[PDB]
Amino acid sequence: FHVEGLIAIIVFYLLILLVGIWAAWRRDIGLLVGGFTMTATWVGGGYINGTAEAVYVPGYGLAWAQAPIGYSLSLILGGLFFAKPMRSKGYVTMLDPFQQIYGKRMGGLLFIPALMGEMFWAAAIFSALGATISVIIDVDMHISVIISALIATLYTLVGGLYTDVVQLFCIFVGLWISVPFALSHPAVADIGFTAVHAKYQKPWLGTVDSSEVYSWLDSFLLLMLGGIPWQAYFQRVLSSSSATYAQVLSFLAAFGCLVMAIPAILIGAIGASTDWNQTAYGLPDPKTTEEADMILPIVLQYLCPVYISFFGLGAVSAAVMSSADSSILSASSMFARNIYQLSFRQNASDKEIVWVMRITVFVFGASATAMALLTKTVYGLWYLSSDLVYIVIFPQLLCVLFVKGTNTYGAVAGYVSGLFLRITGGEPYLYLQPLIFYPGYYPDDNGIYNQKFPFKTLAMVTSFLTNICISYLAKYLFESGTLPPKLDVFDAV
Ligand SMILES: *[C@@H]1O[C@H](CO)[C@@H](O[C@@H]2O[C@H](CO)[C@@H](O[C@@H]3O[C@H](CO)[C@@H](O)[C@H](O)[C@@H]3O)[C@H](O)[C@H]2NC(C)=O)[C@H](O)[C@H]1NC(C)=O
Repeated sequence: FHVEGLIAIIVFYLLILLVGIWAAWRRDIGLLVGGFTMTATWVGGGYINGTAEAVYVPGYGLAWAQAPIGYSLSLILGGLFFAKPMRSKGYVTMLDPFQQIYGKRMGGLLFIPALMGEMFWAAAIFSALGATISVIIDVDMHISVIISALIATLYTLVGGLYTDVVQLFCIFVGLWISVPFALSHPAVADIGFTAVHAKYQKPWLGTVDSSEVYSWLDSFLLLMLGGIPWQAYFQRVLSSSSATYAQVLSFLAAFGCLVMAIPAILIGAIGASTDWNQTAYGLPDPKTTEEADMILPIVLQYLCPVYISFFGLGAVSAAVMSSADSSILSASSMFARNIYQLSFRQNASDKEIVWVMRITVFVFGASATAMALLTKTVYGLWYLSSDLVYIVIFPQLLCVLFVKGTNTYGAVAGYVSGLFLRITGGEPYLYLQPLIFYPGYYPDDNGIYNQKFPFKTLAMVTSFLTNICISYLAKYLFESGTLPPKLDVFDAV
């Protein structure tokens, strides 16, 4: 349990770093590597445990595996539409549009939500690696996450003195070497049978009532429109010189997302359909014990033979550990650099980068660990990340680039309106009891009060409308008399 897991993880991390430096030492092909790396930005750590939750958990099923189909569609929406109206106007990074119209100050107030979103994502990755380690070396839930994240952040500490391709290859080989074998286990029954007929559990094929179809469309639109905005995607496409190449790149990344989601769904489906009274895990099921998180590492380690298991499971753990470094470094660096330049001015010569990035990266890792420690879901963290991004960033991104005449008053008005309409409406994974109680709430765990009336999409739309309304109203009273131009907090005249 302990020794085999530790040696497997160490060996595979050594081998992945070795291949990385083999690359870093030293056409007809350029569609391959770019598409694979840009889909490697999303896939990895996230999907496998997230969609494992989505499929395995009773009641939700496939029809509630929103993100594994949500993001791919998100990629197409980002490319097929926003590929054009940023090339022609010309922009270097997504930092630029906000700091071009909204002065310079407004940008940091806008990009704090991006920090919190990628903080959610980093917490999800840390939770996934904690579960994988807690299965491979079978220690604990508190111990695995803290050990994992401390090592990850202290390695990213001196990580400053391509590898994203080998991540996907390891992920693909690891899943596609276990599932053909686990599906053969006598403990498992026909994956088709429990899909439609519900022999040993509710059908792992998701079921949605006509009543909460509004909530289903809320979640779908949230994920689909909250994937586009984020920084890594814009940074990648903007660094691509030719436009059509970006469209084919979006096609290929969405296809990579969808193909890598195929082995991940079947893993959770087997985990659900399996008769657990035969395996050596004990009759207490992953739901009847508060450990539904670990369903994928559990099905790999226990429902596969000893020799096959460590290849795939160590590959998964090593890949997600590697992704942790990139996510942590990028998330801390962008905030520190942008907002520190923002505040009044600060010498970047020989203090800012090292000192500020150090402080921010350490505290960011600590906070990601702290919130990944209490939430026993990863699908929930995803939802929360894309949820906040959808609430705040996307409306103003869409009005800045697709709409004309947007101004700085609209930025603050949309910010306040969106944030209020979201936080006041309640959040069910944490204990955010709502204050409004939109028609359609159902009694639950007193932490979960879902309103079938979509308020997330309503908040997004009304924040965009608030931006437009206050912007053009202030533009209309631009004048003397009508709050004369003497009164001017953020410049528009
Ligand atoms: C899986 O579940 C089954 C049943 O849900 C468990 O198997 C049963 O275990 C008992 C205890 O050894 C076996 O003895 C039986 O006990 C009852 C108690 O009332 C008695 O009336 C019977 O005459 C008999 O002595 C029982 O035969 C056995 N049933 C079967 C079908 O094997 C089992 O412990 C669970 N876990 C596994 C199989 O890992």
